[PDB]
This record gives sequence, C-alpha cells and structure tokens, in this order.
Amino acid sequence: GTHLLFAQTGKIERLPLERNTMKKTEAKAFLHIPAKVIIGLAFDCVDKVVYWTDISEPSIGRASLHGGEPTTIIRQDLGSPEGIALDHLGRTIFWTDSQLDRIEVAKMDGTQRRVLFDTGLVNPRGIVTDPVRGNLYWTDWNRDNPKIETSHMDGTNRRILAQDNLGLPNGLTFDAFSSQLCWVDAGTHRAECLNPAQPGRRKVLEGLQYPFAVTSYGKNLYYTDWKTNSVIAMDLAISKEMDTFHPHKQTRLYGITIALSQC
Amino acid sequence: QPCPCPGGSSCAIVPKTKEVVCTHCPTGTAGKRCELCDDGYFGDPLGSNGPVRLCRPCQCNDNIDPNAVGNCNRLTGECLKCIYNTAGFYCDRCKEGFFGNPLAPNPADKCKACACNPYGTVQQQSSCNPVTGQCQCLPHVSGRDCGTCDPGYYNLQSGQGCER
Repeated sequence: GTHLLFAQTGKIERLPLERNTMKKTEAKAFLHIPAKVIIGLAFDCVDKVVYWTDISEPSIGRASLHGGEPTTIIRQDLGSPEGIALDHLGRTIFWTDSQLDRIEVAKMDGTQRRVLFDTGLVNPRGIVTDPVRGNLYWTDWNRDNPKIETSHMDGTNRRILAQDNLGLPNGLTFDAFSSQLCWVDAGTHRAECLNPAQPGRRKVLEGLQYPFAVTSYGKNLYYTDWKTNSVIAMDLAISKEMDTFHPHKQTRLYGITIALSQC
Repeated sequence: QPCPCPGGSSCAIVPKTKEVVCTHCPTGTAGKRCELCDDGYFGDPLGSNGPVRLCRPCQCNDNIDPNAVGNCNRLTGECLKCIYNTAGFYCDRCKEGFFGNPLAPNPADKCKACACNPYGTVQQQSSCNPVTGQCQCLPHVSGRDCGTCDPGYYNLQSGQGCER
C-alpha cells in the first residue's frame, strides 16, 4: 500500500515498502520526464498525488500515483526549486528556491502564489510540513551560516532551530508521532533528530557519506546518497544501517518521499 | 537487433509504447538510452544535435559549489551558479561591482566588492579597477574606495571632491 519514491535525472523511481522493508526487486519507474532534472518530491495523501520540482526548465509539476499524465503547474518567475512540501488539509504547496532566495506558498494547482519568506535565505533546500500542528521546517545549507529553521505555515513565528555544528543540511523530515525533526548533513556526515520543543537535545547517527534528501516512515529514515548512489534505510534508536538499494542505472539520486496509503 | 546501448548493457523495449530502456548507462550520462548527461556534467553523448561530445564534469575553474545542483548547462557547459562573486561562461570574470582574479587559488582574494564611497567616487559609480580595485576618485580624494581626503583637504561629503 505504501511506496517509496525517489528522483533521478529524467525520471522518478518507485519501489514498494512492505513492513519497513524495501522491495528492491520490484523497483520500477513511476514516471519518465526525459528533459527534466527532478530534484524535490512530495506526496499528497488525500488525492494520492506526487509533486516535484525541476531545475532544468525550471518548473514544479504533479501527477496522480495511479496512472496519471504529468502536468506542470508553475514555470514563470522560478529560479532553482529544490524542495517542496504540502498542506494536505489547506490544499497548498510550499517550496524552496535557492536562486531567487525564497520560500513560496501556492494552491495545489499553482495559482495564487505568495512569497512567504525572502530574506535570510541563501541556499534553502529541504522543506517539510506538519499540517496538523501548523508548522513549517526547512534547511539552508549556507556555507557560512547553515541552519534549520521553523515557522508557522501561515508565515508567522519564524525562528532558527539549529545553527551550531551544522555543515551542509541538505534535507529534513518530520515524524508527527515522535515529534521528531531529523535532517541529514553532508558536511558533518550525519543525521540528527530533535524535538522542536526541546531544540537543544540532538540524537546523532554518524557515518553518512553524502546525504542529499531524507524522508521518514516511523522509526526508519530513508535517505539518498551522492557518494554511494543508493537509497539508505537507517533505524533511529539502534542507530544501525537497516538496508541499501542501488538502482541499476547509477546516476545521481535526488529527492525522496513516501507514498502513504492514507493520511 | 542488438540493444542500442553502450557497454554491453542489457535493455528493455515495450513494443506497445515502443520505448527502449538501457539497464545501465556509462558514468556521467542519463536518460533511457543514455542520450543525455547527468546533472553536474555537460555534452552530447550520442550526437543528437552536433558531433559527439562525451559527458564530462562542468568546467568552471573550481568556482562552483559541489553541493549545488544545476551548476552548468548540460548541453553547452555554460556555468550557471558561479560563487565567490565570479561570473561569465566559465566563471572566468567578476560580477559587476567586484574586483580581483576569479582564477585565484584562495577564494578570499578572488572577486571582492568594490565598495566605492558614494561621495568621493565620480558619478557614484559602483565598478572599479579589475586588478587594484581602485575606484575612480573625485578631485583631491584618495584611497581605494575613495573614502579619504588628500592631506590638507576636507569635506568629502561635498560630492565634488575634497576642498579647502
């Protein structure tokens, strides 16, 4: 019922997740978009729709998980969209743009754009939502001042969550049950989790080669790695490497998201 | 008849949609038939619109960030995200309003802001000498940024050069 989805140049890959396990042999292409370099990925649990960002055109698009023909929703006034998150309740999308230096929000169909933030952003990339509690989280891999930030989804209460001991925070993910925000850092070579309520205490998993994006499914983390060219599954608590998937076509892996069977 | 793919790779062809997919692709290439270059590379591996040009990493004089994506145009090789305030097709020049040697080894002494003083600089120009960084100073004004009056001269804020 639940699937893993990841990006590569010219395509979006798909593979089943049966009880915290990747069905590697069942990995098949979800969609082929030959001219594009898909970077960010997100999934709308109510309509079962996959969203993505393309730095080639550039553009932001979407397609139903079941069959669906790919459709572009935004093309104009776009720089380098590299992360996209959704509000499945309010029916809106959020994204990072590391060229125009901003975070925008818009309707599912791409209309009624609004620049949520556009100052203090140099290299925003990872971005996630927690629609039920109304919170937005993102990473900015700013070489000089990397940071993990949070704000209300409405645009108020912006603040820095983590600033120290960060190198290249490329992606982050939020798990509603454990109230845990985790990110993968290609500079400090690790994955760190924290409770936004008690930001000071960080759980850390070491040994990550070159993480780009990450998503979560319960106690497990799934990240894409540029060094190993694989999707790596890691368990938070035991801090062990559960499994790895090397797609046959060893090209650069990008965004990653989980297609849930229900919200 | 044989798979239209490089390096003895196996392939899959769906006759209904007629699309053929190579299982593997050589390093730096991407796409169903390895017909294009992966992000971070540029070229024309199969000569789809010009002579064959094997995919090779972006050539930007080390003035691009390895952690960035879309660093160069995948067909022409044009550098798109030059850092250290550099610019140009190969990140071989400084952006407008900056000076220095973009090809310098140390990023610190590459392209720095001219930071010309608006009172002591001719016509309030923001550009400066490409090597020395010297802004075009008004009469009796000295200093790289034109922010200091020559000894024996005063009132830089006159906007006409220091006077006495």
